[PDB]
Amino acid sequence: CPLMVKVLDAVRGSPAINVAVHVFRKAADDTWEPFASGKTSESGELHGLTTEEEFVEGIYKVEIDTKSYWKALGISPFHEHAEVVFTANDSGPRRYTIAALLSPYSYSTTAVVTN
Amino acid sequence: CPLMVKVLDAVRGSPAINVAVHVFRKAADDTWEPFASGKTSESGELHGLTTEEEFVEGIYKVEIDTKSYWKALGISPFHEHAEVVFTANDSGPRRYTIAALLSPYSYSTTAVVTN
Amino acid sequence: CPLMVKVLDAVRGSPAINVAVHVFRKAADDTWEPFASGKTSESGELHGLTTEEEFVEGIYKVEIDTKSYWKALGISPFHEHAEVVFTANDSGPRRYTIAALLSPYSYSTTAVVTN
Amino acid sequence: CPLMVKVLDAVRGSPAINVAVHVFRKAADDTWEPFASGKTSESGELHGLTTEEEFVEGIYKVEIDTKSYWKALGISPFHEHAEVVFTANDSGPRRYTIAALLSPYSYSTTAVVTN
Ligand SMILES: O=C(O)c1cc(-c2ccc(F)cc2F)ccc1O
Ligand SMILES: O=C(O)c1cc(-c2ccc(F)cc2F)ccc1O
Ligand SMILES: [Ca+2]
Ligand SMILES: [Ca+2]
Ligand SMILES: [Ca+2]
Ligand SMILES: [Ca+2]
Repeated sequence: CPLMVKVLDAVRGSPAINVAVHVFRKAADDTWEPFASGKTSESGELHGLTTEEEFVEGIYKVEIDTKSYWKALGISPFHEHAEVVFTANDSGPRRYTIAALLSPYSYSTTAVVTN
Repeated sequence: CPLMVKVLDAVRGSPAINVAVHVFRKAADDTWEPFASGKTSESGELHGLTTEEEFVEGIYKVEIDTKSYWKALGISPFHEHAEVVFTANDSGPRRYTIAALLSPYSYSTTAVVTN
Repeated sequence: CPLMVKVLDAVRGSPAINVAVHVFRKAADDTWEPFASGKTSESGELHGLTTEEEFVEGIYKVEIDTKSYWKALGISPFHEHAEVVFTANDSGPRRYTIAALLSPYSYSTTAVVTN
Repeated sequence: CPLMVKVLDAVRGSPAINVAVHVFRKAADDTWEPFASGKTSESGELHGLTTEEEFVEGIYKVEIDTKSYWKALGISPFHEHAEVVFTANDSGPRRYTIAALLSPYSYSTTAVVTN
């Protein structure tokens, strides 16, 4: 699968499980159309978001519902969500992993692009 | 100064200078109203975005134009921008520092909220 | 395997491959004795460092040779290495993943502890 | 002030106050000589560690006592400390800011080097 998401919890030192993730693609009219979504597994990973045929070049937005994650744990969060926006460009075979590390008042995200 | 933004460059180990920052506020009709904008200084800091009177309760979006930053350095970056979304002043006025650390394929953001 | 290391490159958006990793355990005389070592694979992962029988409770040090990594890429690094020091404590079945995200002037590390 | 340290708490979104910081310098006999130490202030900043005259070229180690910080907050953290090791002033005197962002199972560190 060409697009995978991984979410970690920096407070409990664990995968962030059951985190809702929504993927949008930028449309011609510059609005965000829903493209794919899911929830992270017990490993904190979300697989099977899309397929190679559907994942074309374009501008994508990945919204991670961090606020619901923290509220389910009884921990007070700062952000409404974590939003990752990027251009996917074919430059040879590419697989994208979007990884996020979450704290109540901070998040880090990084992209791992492999052949 | 109720809202301040600080941006660092993890590649060169320096302040990220002249980074454009745009602040939006969610309006009654659920759209993003432009609220304030500016550029980081030579210290990587952006002061004077707003005032105590203007910075009311609401949902705010801080969009840091990381892509233009890297491209001005001749680097093709992964993200379009770094976007921080949060509810402000829900329990009275606070002072918010939004700090961002930038790499071409990664960023971290953190919030410092003081009374 | 009870202890795994994963290293990512925030500049190129990729696994950090062929990164030397050394594990030390704190000895009775408070000196660091060599315990295990290896190099990250093409996925940026180092498996097979130790076994369940050998990985007892104690204070461990994980040294990641970030400086050699950056020098092999022709990129100017700040740190001599990335060093992660922690106490491993049996509290039920535990597997430890030490993950590191590298930039020339910054690194992040996090621990993922799972059952 | 050639060497400054700043520490933030990613859980509470605040400066990490009263964090002990110890600086060592690698000696001729390849041991770590104690060089300077202090505690972060109410702003999370530690100033006045050393002087321009005392901060000569060398390999330095900044050990941030994160464990005592979390334990004073009643939290059992993963790391013993956060340790930053770097060669300083190799091409003349520089000003170094060592910034650290803390979570119970994670930390990030970054260096800001200015002339
Ligand atoms: O920016 C982040 O979200 C991040 C992600 C990782 C990470 C990435 C991929 C993976 F398979 C495991 C990880 F811990 C490791 C460190 C890190 O800061
Ligand atoms: O998440 C981030 O954006 C981040 C921020 C800092 C940091 C905090 C305070 C400061 F004055 C400068 C900084 F880089 C240090 C590390 C880091 O990952
Ligand atoms: Ca193209
Ligand atoms: Ca209110
Ligand atoms: Ca025990
Ligand atoms: Ca010299």
